[PDB]
Amino acid sequence: WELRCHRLQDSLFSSDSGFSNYRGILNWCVVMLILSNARLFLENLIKYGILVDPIQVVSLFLKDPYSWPAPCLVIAANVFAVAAFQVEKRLAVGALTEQAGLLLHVANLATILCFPAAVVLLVESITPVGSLLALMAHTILFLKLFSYRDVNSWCRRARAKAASAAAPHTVSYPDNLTYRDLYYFLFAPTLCYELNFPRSPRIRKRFLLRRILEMLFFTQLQVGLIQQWMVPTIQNSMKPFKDMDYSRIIERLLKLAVPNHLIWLIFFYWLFHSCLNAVAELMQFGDREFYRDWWNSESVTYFWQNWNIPVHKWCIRHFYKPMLRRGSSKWMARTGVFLASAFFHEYLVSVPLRMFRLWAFTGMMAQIPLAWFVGRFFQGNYGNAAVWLSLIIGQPIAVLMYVHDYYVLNY
Amino acid sequence: WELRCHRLQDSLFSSDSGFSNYRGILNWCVVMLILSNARLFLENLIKYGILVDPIQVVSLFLKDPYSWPAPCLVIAANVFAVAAFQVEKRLAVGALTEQAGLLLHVANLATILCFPAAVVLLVESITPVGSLLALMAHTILFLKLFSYRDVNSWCRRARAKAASAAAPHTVSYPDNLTYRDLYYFLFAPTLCYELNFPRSPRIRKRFLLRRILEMLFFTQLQVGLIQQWMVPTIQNSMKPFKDMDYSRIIERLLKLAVPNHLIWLIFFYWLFHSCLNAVAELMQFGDREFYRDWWNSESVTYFWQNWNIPVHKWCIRHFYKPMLRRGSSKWMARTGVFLASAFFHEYLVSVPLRMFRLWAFTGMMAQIPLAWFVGRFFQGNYGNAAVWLSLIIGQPIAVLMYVHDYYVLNY
Ligand SMILES: CCCCCCCC/C=C/CCCCCCCC(=O)SCCNC(=O)CCNC(=O)[C@H](O)C(C)(C)COP(=O)(O)OP(=O)(O)OC[C@H]1O[C@@H](n2cnc3c(N)ncnc32)[C@H](O)[C@@H]1OP(=O)(O)O
Ligand SMILES: CCCCCCCC/C=C\CCCCCCCC(=O)SCCNC(=O)CCNC(=O)[C@H](O)C(C)(C)COP(=O)(O)OP(=O)(O)OC[C@H]1O[C@@H](n2cnc3c(N)ncnc32)[C@H](O)[C@@H]1OP(=O)(O)O
Ligand SMILES: CCCCCCCC/C=C/CCCCCCCC(=O)O[C@H](COC(=O)CCCCCCCCCCCCCCC)COP(=O)(O)OCCN
Ligand SMILES: CCCCCCCC/C=C\CCCCCCCC(=O)O[C@H](COC(=O)CCCCCCCCCCCCCCC)COP(=O)(O)OCCN
Ligand SMILES: CCCCCCCC/C=C\CCCCCCCC(=O)O[C@H](COC(=O)CCCCCCCCCCCCCCC)COP(=O)(O)OCCN
Ligand SMILES: CCCCCCCC/C=C\CCCCCCCC(=O)O[C@H](COC(=O)CCCCCCCCCCCCCCC)COP(=O)(O)OCCN
Repeated sequence: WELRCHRLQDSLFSSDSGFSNYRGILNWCVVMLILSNARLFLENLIKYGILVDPIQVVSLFLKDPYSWPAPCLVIAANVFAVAAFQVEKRLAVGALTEQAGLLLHVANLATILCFPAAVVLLVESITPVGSLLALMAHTILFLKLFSYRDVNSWCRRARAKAASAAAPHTVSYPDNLTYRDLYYFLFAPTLCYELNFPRSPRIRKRFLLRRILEMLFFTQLQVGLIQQWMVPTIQNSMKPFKDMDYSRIIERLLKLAVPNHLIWLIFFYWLFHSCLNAVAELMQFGDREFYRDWWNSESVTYFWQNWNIPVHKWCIRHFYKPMLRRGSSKWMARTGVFLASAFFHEYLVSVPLRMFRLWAFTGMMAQIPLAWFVGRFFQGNYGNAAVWLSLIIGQPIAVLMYVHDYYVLNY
Repeated sequence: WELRCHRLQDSLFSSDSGFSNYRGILNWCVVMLILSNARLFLENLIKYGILVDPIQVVSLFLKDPYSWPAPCLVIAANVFAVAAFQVEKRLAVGALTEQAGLLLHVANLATILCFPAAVVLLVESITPVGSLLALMAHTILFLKLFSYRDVNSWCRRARAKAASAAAPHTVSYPDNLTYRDLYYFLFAPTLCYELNFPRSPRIRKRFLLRRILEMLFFTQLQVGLIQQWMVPTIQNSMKPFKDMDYSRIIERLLKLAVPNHLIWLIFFYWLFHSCLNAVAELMQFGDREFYRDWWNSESVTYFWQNWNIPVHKWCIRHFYKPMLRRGSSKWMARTGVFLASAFFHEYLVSVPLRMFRLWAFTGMMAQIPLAWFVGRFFQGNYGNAAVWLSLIIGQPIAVLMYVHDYYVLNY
């Protein structure tokens, strides 16, 4: 008799094998990055490890509040973060009938956006990477206060209706309107409010240390990137894109499309994993699903929903499902989310740098002519390559243009 | 009522999430390699696409057989590949009682190894990368003829015993001793013989073309590697390792440990996937399991069994299980496989370069002091980093030493 030892199978790397267990290409990345930067990092963590006075700068800011206006705006955000809580406590019981409460919420939410978009423009002494750290706070606060309105209104209407008729600290409606949990919400790494968030058992000092080291390593890595690889390429030709021709633009962009993409990947891993896990660890949060696998995204429409899960499940719950419930024309809703995304794009990248060329708008617009294209022609492990190319020459380029035209006009 | 939207989960990159679906970090590798070399490759495929006369070189070899001794040896291998088949056909029916047949097989298998190990040493006009392409053929032929002996002997004893008492072309014992299937075995990408191999339906011109392009791209890539990154680093200090001190050796090795590892990874993907899939495609083979996931190998003992599956399932069937069945002391068998692996190492890397420093033997020996260490201390996504480090500063270094000491002594 014969019992065969050769089955009929496929190589693990092959397209039609369906293996998908490459956790270890990832550790190769980590090991190589560490072997290549684990002396420059140990030297920079010394030369900047005692020469940053992390306690004297707060006293120098206390020495003058009107200088350094960026932390001034960040602390000023509490005015809105408290006015909204005050509206909630007002209509929590008997005051401020839903009409007035809703109009007050709309006014407060509008001023959260319109106040820094005015301060950072008029006030001159503000820095671009310091203006961004006020706008990326006054949009997160706006997105959080939107849902803080919505969840409470929904639960309050539910209690109003239940007025027409537990032990495991599951906080009911009115008992969640304390300052402590509002603040815990604001710092929590999520944009969708919810009574009695999940919690994690402990703090896990090890995990927090590893995440802090990831942040301190990746910021140093991409500073190395910006200084060595991308500033020389720019100042070899300090001609700003605002006047160059659509033929020289591309010639000069191909020399930056790769380093740009690399610093964007490093931004993602530094921000959406390491920083948000440090936050969600200190304040025991436990959810920690900030991104799905956007990398193996066979089509771009699937990539748009899996990086930055917080924003996407905020959309799908407070912008999409509400405006399909009491509405229709779902394509109009997809358009609405595209327009809101374009507004926040052109508000976060164009306001701090005071440019309004509306390049990022063309970048967001040219995604649909690319989305339908990739979803129509490519499939599988070539649709994934189409998405990976779109992430190189697509949207991040439309921010590289702004930062290039700014660095050129000033150095 | 409240139905929560925040579960209690972990980030996909985190150690304790168990995601393992990173097919798309891999396509990122492919896309980046292609964007970075997809002009140099299109230029080199032209400058060498018509200036290689792929039909005149066979006529120049026919013009003189004693010059170019490497293809002479490769074609001479058929003497043994036919003597073994003749022994099989002899004792297939009535001649050559098992004693004589076994002794003839032992003699032929010994001369397969001892003949080129003598020709390439004495004959002077032979080149190192041309001597390697005769030794890596006379060991594959030896390993194949071993199992060609064993399978046939086992089936023949089975027929002898069945003498003490179908339709789907399942070839029985004696009808598999034709020249056609012996040759099909020799070129088949496997080292373990088996009557009626699996088969694939068609040839799939697309797949064959993609594999050929992978070969032509990766060889060009690693020639770029050897020329740009590693030859300058060597000829900045042309002092051969044979006399340098154990303190300067390491100082000079750290400048090559990464490029070496990169060309070894490229060797793996060029050889164990692309070339073997091209072969297994032309001759419709269908098995195509030439490697398991050796990358996510949490311990080195698991890496030793999952790269190069052909050799491992040859060991486990013709060297390991036979010598545990009629034997014992399994640790002695693990030692035996280590010793055979060391012999083929020091036979394939040391004979073509005529060096016998027995460095690769220390490299193979220092794996067990490393194997037990990694398996004892590290676990999980840090054991995988231990394995990835062992693959950088471990065995491949012990071949880089040979090739360095050879390139230095000659250029
Ligand atoms: C001008 C300049 C110069 C020009 C250029 C010139 C160039 C010239 C130079 C050019 C360079 C050339 C350089 C060449 C370099 C390469 C040469 C090499 O080094 S080739 C190395 C090949 N190495 C191997 O193939 C691996 C060795 N073999 C293996 O790994 C085997 O698979 C082996 C024998 C080790 C198998 O062992 P186990 O890994 O299975 O371990 P166990 O403990 O023995 O397993 C046996 C039993 O253990 C149990 N077991 C094992 N793991 C278990 C588990 N996880 N759970 C439960 N039971 C388990 C099972 O019951 C298993 O059973 P059951 O064998 O079926 O009877
Ligand atoms: C030297 C000076 C330097 C100084 C520095 C300078 C500083 C400045 C520089 C730089 C700073 C950086 C500034 C710029 C940064 C970048 C800015 C941005 O880009 S802003 C981010 C954009 N983020 C988004 O836009 C998220 C996008 N989110 C989404 O798109 C959504 O998730 C959305 C609405 C698309 C979700 O929808 P869907 O993808 O599911 O679409 P649908 O079809 O509506 O899904 C709904 C229903 O569809 C069905 N459906 C969909 N897919 C299905 C399937 N596969 N099978 C079956 N049914 C399916 C299901 O039934 C689903 O239902 P059900 O409502 O969820 O319960
Ligand atoms: C006009 C230029 C044409 C391309 C010339 C350069 C590339 C030549 C060959 C390179 C080696 C790779 C061959 C094609 C891919 C084979 C593997 C493959 O399918 O990769 C797939 C992923 O890779 C791709 O899809 C890559 C496709 C090409 C992407 C880029 C094409 C447009 C840009 C090319 C020129 C760029 C110039 C840039 C100048 C600044 C999936 O991988 P797998 O799991 O290994 O699949 C095995 C088969 N099921
Ligand atoms: C030789 C001249 C040097 C000039 C100075 C520059 C030196 C530094 C150059 C390049 C370093 C940055 C290149 C990689 C950028 C991507 C970083 C990255 O891995 O982003 C990842 C985020 O992106 C993704 O997950 C999706 C895409 C991943 C693609 C693979 C990224 C790693 C590539 C490594 C390249 C090889 C080493 C380079 C240095 C020798 C985070 O992964 P991780 O940290 O490896 O894994 C976490 C495990 N807990
Ligand atoms: C003899 C001189 C010794 C000098 C000191 C040792 C070298 C220090 C080097 C780097 C320290 C800073 C590393 C920053 C990035 C750390 C990332 C990290 O811890 O990743 C962890 C994973 O780590 C790894 O995969 C490997 C980490 C160890 C790599 C090997 C380091 C020691 C060996 C090389 C040291 C010498 C390098 C320079 C040689 C010229 C967490 O992984 P995950 O998959 O993202 O998540 C699971 C748990 N969340
Ligand atoms: C910007 C210049 C290119 C940098 C690209 C990033 C660094 C290299 C990228 C990825 C390396 C990932 C290593 C994972 C090792 C896993 C084991 C293994 O055998 O991996 C396979 C083999 O990996 C490799 O062949 C990659 C090894 C590193 C090659 C590095 C070459 C650097 C060349 C730089 C050229 C720059 C421009 C020069 C202009 C003169 C994965 O291969 P694949 O082609 O993705 O096959 C899939 C086909 N569907």
